[PDB]
Amino acid sequence: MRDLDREETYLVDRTGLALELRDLVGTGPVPGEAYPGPHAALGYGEGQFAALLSGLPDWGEEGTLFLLEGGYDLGEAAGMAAETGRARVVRVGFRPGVEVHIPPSPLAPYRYLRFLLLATGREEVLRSVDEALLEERRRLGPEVPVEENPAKFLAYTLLERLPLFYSPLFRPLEGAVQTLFARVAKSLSLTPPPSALEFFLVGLEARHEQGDPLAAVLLGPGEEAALAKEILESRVDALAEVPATGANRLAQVMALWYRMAWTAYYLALLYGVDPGDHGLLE
Amino acid sequence: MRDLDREETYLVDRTGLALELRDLVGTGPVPGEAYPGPHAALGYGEGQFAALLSGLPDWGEEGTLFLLEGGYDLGEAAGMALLAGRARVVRVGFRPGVEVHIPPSPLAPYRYLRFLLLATGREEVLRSVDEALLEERRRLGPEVPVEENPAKFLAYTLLERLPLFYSPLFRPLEGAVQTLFARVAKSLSLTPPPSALEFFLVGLEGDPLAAVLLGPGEEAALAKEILESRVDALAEVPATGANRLAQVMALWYRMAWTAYYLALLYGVDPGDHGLLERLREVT
Repeated sequence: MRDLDREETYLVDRTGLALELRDLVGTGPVPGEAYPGPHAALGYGEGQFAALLSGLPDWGEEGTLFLLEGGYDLGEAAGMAAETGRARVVRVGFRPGVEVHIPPSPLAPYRYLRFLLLATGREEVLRSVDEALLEERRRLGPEVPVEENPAKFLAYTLLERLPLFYSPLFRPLEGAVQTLFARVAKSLSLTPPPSALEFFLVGLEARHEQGDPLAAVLLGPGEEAALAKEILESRVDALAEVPATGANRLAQVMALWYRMAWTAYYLALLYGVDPGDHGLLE
Repeated sequence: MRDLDREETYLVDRTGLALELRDLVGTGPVPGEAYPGPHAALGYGEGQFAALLSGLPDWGEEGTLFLLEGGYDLGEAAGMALLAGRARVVRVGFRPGVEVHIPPSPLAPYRYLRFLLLATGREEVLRSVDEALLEERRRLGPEVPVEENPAKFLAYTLLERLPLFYSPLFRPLEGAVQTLFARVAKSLSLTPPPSALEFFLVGLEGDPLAAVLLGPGEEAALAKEILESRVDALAEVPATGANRLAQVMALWYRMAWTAYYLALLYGVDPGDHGLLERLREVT
């Protein structure tokens, strides 16, 4: 078993993802003008989660339509995105043809959301998000020992286990985290279907042993999180309750996301694999 | 290993889900009036998948708003009703206070959808769905041997494996099928995230995985090339039907049957038999 408190363990991080994670807040493009409303947003790859979290309509025939064509969108036909009426189309993505450029990164979702909140007059919400992530990073860096580092601690829980992520406060966070663990930790993880509690209650009855390798990760607060624990504690090998820091829903979602990003990073180190992306052309 | 072609293997099906699966087409409430348009639908639990399949908007200021209260909404349903403007609210679900009743059932999604199509003037679309399911049904019944029954055959492939469902033609289908396998087969399965293909490439290297590609599409073919070398077993499920909506429901129906047979292979009752009663009460 690798030791997250020993320098040697970090040599596999050849692209310095640890640094990017630390400096994430305040990075990414900023709106250089006031886009005409109404505002709409449709995202692909690294821009989908942000588009959803924003709560904006996914289309429009007037005002501004932000097409977040993000990286890691293999086969999602983002370029296919055709009737837009008199709406101004603003392309934000990694491709050379975009109007606002954002290079591909597992952390890009933060940047897309940041750009979007700023373009829709939600700088205040953005402040609470940045505030929440900054308070989180205090305990997440590699210089913070396992006992005081929740991401390192959680990584040891997920080591050699099958993570099951559930985030009642906002279901799509589940997919975003599953994506983080695949892309960064290069590991398999699961998310429940829309009828999650139902899934937890009867999905492990055929073979109770299916729960032996499971690590249920309950992300955030809510009655459903409580009911989920009541159902899963006695049906799975391990269960973690992750607090959602932040003064509001979006801040809480992003704080959970950011902590899981740090967790995926440490899990990659525990498996001794590079947390970074593969070169796609070499 | 239990044999799906031996009669005693079905004794555990106490509530007779095989019969319900067989008679599904044509069951469920029928609208008794011409609901004034425009139409909108918001679904929960057993009604969510159907709401999404209909393609109807999730909210309306005028006309009729169909609230598909299929469970687990923890009071939200009532809230939206309150929030609902000049739109007429029509509650469809299992609680005694609803306007249109649809009792709990793993197969209720079909019944909710049927109601919505009939309520929004889409009788012909419904006919294509029913036609597809009736065609599917011909080779899925218990009397159809394994060598000729796709659901029985697939069940054996999923036995003691962790199925991974991917449905490019309509991503929400994966979640609905994952639900069928938990409620009917009482078994665990998973779905890929929004960026599915990227996931297959880096995240796949518990029981061995069984990739189940649901339906046609270019992304399905790409998915196959990627998963082929990365998973223990891979199945391509063809979708019966003359249009996308019919194909989705046909896939869903064949998976319900598959989940049914998988439960029998594990020797557990595929029916609900009171396991969800308590849960519905506290949610």
